[PDB]
Amino acid sequence: MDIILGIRVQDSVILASSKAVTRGISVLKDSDDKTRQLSPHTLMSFAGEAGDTVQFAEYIQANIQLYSIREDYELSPQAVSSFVRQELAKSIRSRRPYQVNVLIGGYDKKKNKPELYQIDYLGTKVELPYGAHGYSGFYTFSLLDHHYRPDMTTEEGLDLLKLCVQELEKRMPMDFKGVIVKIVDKDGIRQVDDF
Amino acid sequence: TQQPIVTGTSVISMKYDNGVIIAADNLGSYGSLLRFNGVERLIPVGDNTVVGISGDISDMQHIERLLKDLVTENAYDNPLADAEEALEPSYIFEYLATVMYQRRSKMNPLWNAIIVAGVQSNGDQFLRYVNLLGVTYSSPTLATGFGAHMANPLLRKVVDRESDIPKTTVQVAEEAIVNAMRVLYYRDARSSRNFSLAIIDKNTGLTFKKNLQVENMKWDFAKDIKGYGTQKI
Amino acid sequence: NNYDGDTVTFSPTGRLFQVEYALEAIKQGSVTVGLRSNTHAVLVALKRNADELSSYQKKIIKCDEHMGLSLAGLAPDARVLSNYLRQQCNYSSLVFNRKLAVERAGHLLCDKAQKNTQSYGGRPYGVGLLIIGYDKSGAHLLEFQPSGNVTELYGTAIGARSQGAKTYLERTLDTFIKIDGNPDELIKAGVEAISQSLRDESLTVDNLSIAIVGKDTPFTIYDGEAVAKYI
Amino acid sequence: GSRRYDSRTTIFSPEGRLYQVEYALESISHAGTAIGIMASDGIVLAAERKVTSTLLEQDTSTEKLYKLNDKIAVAVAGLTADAEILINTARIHAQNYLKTYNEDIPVEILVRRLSDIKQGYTQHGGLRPFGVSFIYAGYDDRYGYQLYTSNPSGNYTGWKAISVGANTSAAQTLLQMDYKDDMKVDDAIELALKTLSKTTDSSALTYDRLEFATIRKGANDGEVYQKIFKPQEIKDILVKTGIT
Amino acid sequence: QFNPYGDNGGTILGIAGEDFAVLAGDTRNITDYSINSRYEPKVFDCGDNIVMSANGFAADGDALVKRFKNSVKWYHFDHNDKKLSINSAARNIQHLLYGKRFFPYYVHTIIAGLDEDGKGAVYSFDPVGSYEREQCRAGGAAASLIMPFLDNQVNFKNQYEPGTNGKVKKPLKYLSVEEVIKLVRDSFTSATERHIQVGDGLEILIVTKDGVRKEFYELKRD
Amino acid sequence: GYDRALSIFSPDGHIFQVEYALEAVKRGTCAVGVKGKNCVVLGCERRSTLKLQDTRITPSKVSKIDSHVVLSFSGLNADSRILIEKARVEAQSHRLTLEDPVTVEYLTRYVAGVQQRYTQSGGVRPFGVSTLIAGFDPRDDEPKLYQTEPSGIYSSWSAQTIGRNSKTVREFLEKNYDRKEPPATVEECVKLTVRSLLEVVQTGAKNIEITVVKPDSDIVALSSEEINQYVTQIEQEKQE
Amino acid sequence: DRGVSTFSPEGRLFQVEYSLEAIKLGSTAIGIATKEGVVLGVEKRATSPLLESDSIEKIVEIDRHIGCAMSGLTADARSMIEHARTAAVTHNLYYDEDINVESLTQSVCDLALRFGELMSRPFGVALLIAGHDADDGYQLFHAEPSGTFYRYNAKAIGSGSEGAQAELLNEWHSSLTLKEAELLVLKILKQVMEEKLDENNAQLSCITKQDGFKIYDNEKTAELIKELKEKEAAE
Amino acid sequence: TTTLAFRFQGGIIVAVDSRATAGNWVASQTVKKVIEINPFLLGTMAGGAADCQFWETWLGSQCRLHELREKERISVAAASKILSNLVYQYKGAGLSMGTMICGYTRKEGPTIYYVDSDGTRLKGDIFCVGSGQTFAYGVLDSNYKWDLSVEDALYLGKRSILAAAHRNAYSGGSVNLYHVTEDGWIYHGNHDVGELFWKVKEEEGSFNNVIG
Ligand SMILES: *[C@@H](O)[C@H](CC(C)C)NC(=O)[C@H](CC(C)C)NC(=O)[C@H](CC(C)C)NC(=O)OCc1ccccc1
Ligand SMILES: [Mg+2]
Ligand SMILES: [Mg+2]
Repeated sequence: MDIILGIRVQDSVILASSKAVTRGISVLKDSDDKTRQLSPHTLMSFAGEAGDTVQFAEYIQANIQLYSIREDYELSPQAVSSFVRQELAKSIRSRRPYQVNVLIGGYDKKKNKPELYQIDYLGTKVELPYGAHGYSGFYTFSLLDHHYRPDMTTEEGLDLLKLCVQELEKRMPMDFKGVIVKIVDKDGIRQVDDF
Repeated sequence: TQQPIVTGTSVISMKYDNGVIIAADNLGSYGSLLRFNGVERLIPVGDNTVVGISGDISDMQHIERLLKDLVTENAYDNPLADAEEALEPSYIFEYLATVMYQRRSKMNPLWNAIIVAGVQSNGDQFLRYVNLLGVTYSSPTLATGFGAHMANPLLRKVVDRESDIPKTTVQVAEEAIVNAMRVLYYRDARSSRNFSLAIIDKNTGLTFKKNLQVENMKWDFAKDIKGYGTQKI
Repeated sequence: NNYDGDTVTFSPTGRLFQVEYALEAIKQGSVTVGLRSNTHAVLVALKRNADELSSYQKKIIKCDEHMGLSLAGLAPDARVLSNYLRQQCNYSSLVFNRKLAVERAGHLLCDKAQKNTQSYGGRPYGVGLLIIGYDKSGAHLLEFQPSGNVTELYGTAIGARSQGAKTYLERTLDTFIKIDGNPDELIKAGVEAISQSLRDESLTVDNLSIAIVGKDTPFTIYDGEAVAKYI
Repeated sequence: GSRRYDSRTTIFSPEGRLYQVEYALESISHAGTAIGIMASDGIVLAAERKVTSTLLEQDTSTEKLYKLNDKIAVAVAGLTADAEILINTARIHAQNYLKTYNEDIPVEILVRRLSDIKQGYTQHGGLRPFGVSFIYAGYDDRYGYQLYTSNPSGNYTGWKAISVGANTSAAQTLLQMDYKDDMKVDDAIELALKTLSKTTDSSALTYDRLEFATIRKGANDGEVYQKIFKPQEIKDILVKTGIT
Repeated sequence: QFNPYGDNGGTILGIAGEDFAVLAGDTRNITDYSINSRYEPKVFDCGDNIVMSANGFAADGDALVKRFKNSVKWYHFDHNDKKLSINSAARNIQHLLYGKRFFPYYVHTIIAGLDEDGKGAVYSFDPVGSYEREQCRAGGAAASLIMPFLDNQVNFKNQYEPGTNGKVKKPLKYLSVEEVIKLVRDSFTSATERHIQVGDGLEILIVTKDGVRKEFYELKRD
Repeated sequence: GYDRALSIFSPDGHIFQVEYALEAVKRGTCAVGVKGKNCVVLGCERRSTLKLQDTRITPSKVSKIDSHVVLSFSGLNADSRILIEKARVEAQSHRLTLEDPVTVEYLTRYVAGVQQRYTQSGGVRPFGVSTLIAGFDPRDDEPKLYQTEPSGIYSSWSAQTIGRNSKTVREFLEKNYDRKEPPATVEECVKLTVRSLLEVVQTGAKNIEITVVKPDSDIVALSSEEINQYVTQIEQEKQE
Repeated sequence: DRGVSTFSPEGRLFQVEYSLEAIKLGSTAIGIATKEGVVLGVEKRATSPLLESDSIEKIVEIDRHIGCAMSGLTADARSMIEHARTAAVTHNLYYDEDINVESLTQSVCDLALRFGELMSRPFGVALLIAGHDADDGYQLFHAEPSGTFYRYNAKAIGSGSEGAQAELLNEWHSSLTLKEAELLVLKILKQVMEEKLDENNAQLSCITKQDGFKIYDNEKTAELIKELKEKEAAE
Repeated sequence: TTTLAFRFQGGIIVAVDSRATAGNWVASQTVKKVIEINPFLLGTMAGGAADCQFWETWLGSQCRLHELREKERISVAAASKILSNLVYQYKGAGLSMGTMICGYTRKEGPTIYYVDSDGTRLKGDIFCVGSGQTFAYGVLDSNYKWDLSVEDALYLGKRSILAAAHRNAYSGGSVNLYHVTEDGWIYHGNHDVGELFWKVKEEEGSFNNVIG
C-alpha cells in the first residue's frame, strides 16, 4: 500500500506521499518522491502498479507542459484534472489499462482558491476538502472527519497531517518509511524538508 | 486447434533390396464407430512415389488435393515433366514436411501422420515420416499409430539395420508386411480386414494392390477358453 | 515521340518506346560473353573502369552453387534481379529440397520484368543478363532482355560491340560444343570469343572476369591473377 | 496515366505565391461583404446577403452568420457549402475541448485549429483549398472580446474592426476613419450599418438584404449573450440609425 | 487441446581442444517409449568449418539448423564470400532463437569449431538465445549424467595432487583429440546404460584447420 | 493517397519547388538574429500596411519552443505554425526520454530535418519558411544562433538576417559585427539589432519587435516604449 | 508532365542524370587511399563571413572504422548517414563484428533508386565513403544517386572534380605515406577552391586501423597548410 | 543470482555472482552477469538470462548510436531510460529482468539506476538484485559507510556476494568485481568461491556455521 494523502485548507493544498519502494520481500528505496509537477501551481501525486505509475505521471506532465508552451498560459486545476480523468477513463477500456490512482493538488490563480481532486484508475473524479487512495483512507478519512475546518491555516493543516501519519505508523502493518510533504499555494510548489 | 473426427489408423512400410513397400487398411473410423469401409489411404504421386496417410481423413483429402495440384504445377512449362524434371519422392516429402511444420506453427495443424515411400532417380530407396508436429525421421522400417508399437518390431526382425536391406528380397518383405497387417487386425480395435498395399521397385516400377484381405487367421483355440479363472464348464 | 512518356503507352505502330529505351541502356554497357558445352557452361565478362584510379565494375553475380549470371546495363537493376533469383533458387531448395531448373529460372525473370512494362508509375528494368547453370538436364545458357524475352542458347554475347563475339561463336558452334571434360579449353574459346569485340584496349589482369559451372564444378568466379593463365 | 490531368493545386509560382490560394481569394472578393467591429462592451457582426429575391424565405434563411458555440460566432464570405464543412468541424472541435478540459474553448485555439486545416489543403493532398474567409467574433475569460479573420491560405490575424468579401478596400478605409477605441456596441452597430450602406453595390440597403448579430455582456450579470437578429429586428435598427 | 511441442530425446556433447573441437550426438530418435529411428543424424556440418546441433524437439531443431545454414549462405552473398567466424555465428543464432522468444524453439543448441586464433571453440545456447563460450558442454536428455563427469575428467574439478592433501590442485594439462574421443565414447556408453532415450549409435564430428571429419561408433540398442 | 512528386530535379540540376519556396521567404517580413557575449537578440519586422490591428491577440512573430529556446521566421505564416508545433512536441518528447531539455543545435537539426523531408516526399510541397532558432543549452552560458531554410540545410551564425531586404541588413551586420569582440552587454546587442532593422523598416514605431533571450531560461519581450527609446537614441547620435 | 522514373531515348533515367548536375554545383570533396590510411578532405564554402564555419559539417563519422564526406545538396545526406550508422551498428549487433566497408556502401546505395510515384526523387548528393576492414584493408568508395558505387585509389567530387581528378591521376602512387596524402589533398583543394585555402574554410580527416576515424582540428590542419607552403617554395 | 552495486567516496563498486540454474539443476558456474556497455557504462543481469543478455547488448547498440548522432556520450539516466521504456512496451508479455545500469559522467557523477521488467526505474546509492539480494543486503547494509577505501569497498562488495553465494542455493560459482571511477570502469578479477570461501574464513575468522 503506497500511502498518498491530500488536504485542502484555507489558502493551500498539502500532499503527503510515502517514501518506501518495496519490491517483494525487500525495501529497495526509502527516499522515493511519488509526485510530479504538472505546472507551476499544479502538483500530482500517484500510487498503483510498478512502472505504470511513473510512466503515466510523466506522460501527463509532458502533455500539460506542451499545452503551457503552446498557449503561453497555465491550465486551471479543474481543467488539468478533467484531462487526467479522461486519460484514465480512456485507459480502463484499453488492451492493458494504466493501474494508477492519483491526487491532483492545485491553486487556481483566477479564483484565488486551493483545489484538491481525487481520481482513481477507473477515471472516477471527485473534488474534496481532504482525500486518500488505497488503505490509507480507512484510517485517515474518519480522523479528518473529526479534525478538519475549511478556514484552517497551512500550519494547522500540517499538524492535522502529522496526526494522520502518526495513526498510519501505529496501525498499518507495512513500514512505508515516512512521507514527503509538499505544499501548493499562490506562490507555487514547495517541499517541507523536515517532517 | 481442432480435434480429429473421421480417422485412419496405422500405415506401415519397409525397405527391401530393390525398393520399398507400404500398406494401410481401408477404414475411416468415427470414434468407436467403424463408419466408412472403402477409404483409400495410399495415394500415388507419379509412378515413383506413394504417400501413406493416417489420422484425420478430411485433412487427408486436403493433402490429396495438394499433391494432385503439385503434379499439375510441375508440368507447367516443363518439357521434361515425364523424365529428368519429374517429381521425386524427396521433393514431395519436403513439400509436405514444410506444410506440416508451418501449420503446427500457426496452431492449426493437419491432424495426420504421413509416410512417403518411393524410389529416387538414381534407384535409391526413399522412406521418410512426417506428422502434425512437423517432426521428421527416416528408418529402414516406418509405421504410424499402432503399427509403430506392433509392426515395427516384426519388420525390424527382417531389416534390423541398413546392411540388412540388400539381403532382403521383395517376397520376404511383402510377407512381413502382410503378416504385420494381420497382427494389427487381431489387436487394433480401429482396424479393418480389408487393406491396400503398394510396392515401388527400381526395376518393375509401381505395383498398386487393392482389395487385399487378412487371411490364415488363428481363432480355433478360442473354443477351449472358458470363463475368466475358475469356470470349468 | 508522343508515345514514350511512360511504359503504359503503345505507339501507333504497336511499339513500347520506354522498353526500347531500356534496351538501349544494355547496348551502352560493357561486353560480356556466354557459351557452353555438354559438361560445362562459361561466362566471360569485360569489366569497365571509371578511370585509372578506379576499380573495374564487377559484371558477374553468383545466384546459387549451380547457377549465376553476368550483367550489362544498369548494375543496380541486376542486383535487384539477381537477388530475386537467389530467393527463388533458395525457395526451391528449402521447400522442395530441389535445385531450381535454369529454364524455370528464366521463366521467373521473364514474368517479373513483364509486370513493370504493363503498369503505370513503374519503369522497365535497364539491364540485360546472361544466366548460366548446370541442373538435372545438363549445362544451360540463357539470355535475358528487360522486355521480358528470355532465350536458351548454345552461346551468345550482349553489350557494346557484342556482334563481333556473337559471329565468332556462330562460326565456332560445332567446335566449342564438343569441348567436354576440359574446362580450360572452353574458357580459352570464351576468351577468344570476347576478343573479337575489343577495340584499342586489350585483356589485362584486372580487366578480365571469368566464371564457370559444370558437372563436378560449383559456380565459381575468377578475377585478378587467377585469369592471368588465360591472357 | 493519371498525371496528365493533375492540376497540381499545392505548388509555388516562380514568384513564390500559391496559385490556388490567390485564385480562391479572387473568388471571395466577389462574395457579399461581411463586417466585424469590436467594442469595449461587445462585438458586432454585420453582413450583406447577395442579390436576393422577394420569394426568398428570409426568416428561416442563413447564409452569412453562423453559431459555433454559445460564446463564439462567425461571419462567412465565399462558398457557403465550403464554409458549412469547416463550421461543423469547428463546432466539433469546441465540444472536444469542452469534454476534455471541462471549460469552454478559448477563441484563438478554435481559430488556430480551423486555420491549420485550411493550411493543410495548401501544402499536401492535391485537393483544392476551401474558398472561404471567416470573421470570428467571440469571448473568453482570458482576452475578453476578440475579432479574428482567416482566409484560404490558413493565415489568421486579430482585429479591432475588419471586413471581408467585396469592397474590403473601401470598407476598411471607412472603418479606419470613424473607429475609436472607447467605442460602445450601440455606436458600433451604427458604424457597421453605415459602412455597408456606402460600400454596397445595391441601390439601397434594406432589412431583407442583411444578416446581423451582436455578442454582448448585456446579459443579466457576468455572462455573455449571442443575439442573431430577426428580420423585423433588423428593420427596426435600420429605422433607429436613420438609414431607412 | 493441441500441444505444438514434443520430445524426441537424444543427447549431445561438445568438447573444445587446443587446436580442434568435437561435437558428438547419439543417433536415436524417440517419442515416449517408442523408437522412431536408430540412425537419424543430429549433428550437422553447416559450412565455414562450423558444426551445429539443436537437441530436444526435432521439428524445432531441424528448422533452426535449416535457418542457420541459410544464414551462412546469405552471409556469403551479402559480404563478399567472407568466412563466418564462430563468434559471429553464435551471435546470429542468438537472434534466431530470441526472435521466437514468445513461441520458443524448444531445443538445446550447441555449435563447435575454431575461433579466429585457430583455437578450439564450443558455444552453448538456451532455448530463447542466451549463449556462452565454454570449453565443455553436454546437452539434451542425459546432460545431467554427463556434465558432472566432464567437470571431473576435463576440468579436473575436485581433483588435487597426492601428498599435498587438498592444498595444490591438479594442473590443467591440455587434452589431445585421441584423449577427448575416449571421454566422449565413455560418456555416451555410460549415458546409454542409465538413460532409456540414449543408445543405438554415436556420431562424432571433429573440426580442425584441415576441415570436418566424422567418426561413428555403435551403442547398445535396448 | 496523393503521391505526386512535386519537388523534382530539372535539367540544370535544380529543384525549382525548393527554390520557389525561398522566393516566398524573400517576400516575408524581415527577421534578424544577433548574439552577444552573454545573450542573443531576435529582431522582427512588422509591416505597417495593417493598422486597426489588435496587437494583444495577433500572433507574435517570435515563438517559444521551450523555456530556453525561441524560434522566429520569415515566409508563409501558416506554414510556420506547423514547424513550431512539431518543434514544441519534439522538445517535450526529448525531455521525456532523455531527461534533459534539447540543445539548440538538436532542435535546429530536427526542424531542418522536417523541412528536408518535405523536399523529397510525395504529394507535399516544401515549407515556404526560413527560421532563426536561438537560445542557450542546458547548464551552458554560451549563446547559440542557428538558421534553417526550405532545402533543409542548417548552420550556426554569429549574426544573421532573413526575409525581405535581408541583403541590406546582412550588408550592415557584416561591417558592424566584430567576432573578436561581440556585443558585451544586453544594451549593446539590442542596439545593434535595432540599428540593423532601421536600415530597412521605415518608421521605428510599432514596426520593430525585439525579444531578448538570456541564459537559464530568461526570455523577455521588449515593449513599444522600451524599443522607442533605442530608436530615439540611435537617430540623435546619427545627427552628427 | 512526365514520369519521375522515366527513361531517356539514350537509356538513362532523367531524374538521376539531373541529380548529377546538382552534385556538380556542390562544394569540392577529395579522398585519397594509402597503405597507411585513407584521407578525406572537403571545401566548406561559407556563404557569408558571419556564418560560423565550424558548424559546417561536410565530413561525418559512420562508425569507428568508417568515415564519410559529401558534396551536393547536403541536406539530402542526413537520412543517408542515419541509415549508414544504423546499418553499421545493426550488423555489429547481429554478428559481433565490424561491417565491411563495401557492404556498408552497398547498403547506402540500395536507398538510391527507391524513388517513384518511397521518396519522391533521387538524392541530390554524392558521398565519398572511406574506411578499413581486416579482409580488404584501407578502402575508398564513391556512392552516387544512380545506386552505383566504384572503389577508388583516389577520387574528387564536386565543382572542381575533373580538374582535381586529372591532378590525382599524376600524383597518386602505391607507395604514398599518410603525411604525403594529407598534403596532396590540401594541395589539390587549394588549386580548385575559389577563396584562399586556410584552416577555417577547409577541413581534413583520416581513417587508420589503430586510431579509427578522426576529424582533424583546425590547429592540426593549419600546421599541414604551413608545411605545404614551405615545400612548394622549396623548388 | 546475486548482483549488487553501491555508490561511495571512490565511485561505484559492482559485484556479481556467476551461477545459472534451471530448477535445481546448476547449468553454469561461469556466466558473465556484467555487460561492458561502453568504457564508462556497466549493466548487471538478474532474472531471465536471455532477456537480460539480449536487451542489454541491444542497449549498447542504442547508446553507441546516441554518441554518433549527438557527438557526446549518453547519460546514465538516458541509457537506463531507454531500457526501461523498452521493457515497458513488453509489459505483460513475460519478460523477467532485474538490472542495474551503473556508470559515470561529468554532469551526473557516479550514478546507479535500478531497472526492472515491471517498468520500475529507480535512482539510488545502493541496490542488491536477484534471488540472493537479501543475503547481500545483510552484509552490505551492516558494514556500509560512505567513506570506504577503494580497497575496503571492493572487499565489501566481494564479501557480500560470498555471503549470498553461501546461503542462497541458486547463487554461486565465482565473483566478478568492477570499480567505476571518473576515468571509467576497472575489472578486479574472477574469484572462485571454492577457494575464496576458505581464504575469507581463515583470514577474517567468520563462517563458524561451517565445519572447516
Ligand atoms: C540468476 O538470476 C540468473 C541470471 C542469468 C543472467 C544467468 N538466472 C537464472 O539462473 C535463470 C533462473 C531464474 C529465472 C530463476 N535461469 C535461466 O534463465 C536459464 C539459463 C540457462 C542457461 C540454463 N534458462 C532457462 O531456464 O530457460 C528458459 C526456458 C526454458 C524452457 C523453455 C523455454 C525457455
Ligand atoms: Mg476515487
Ligand atoms: Mg540405452
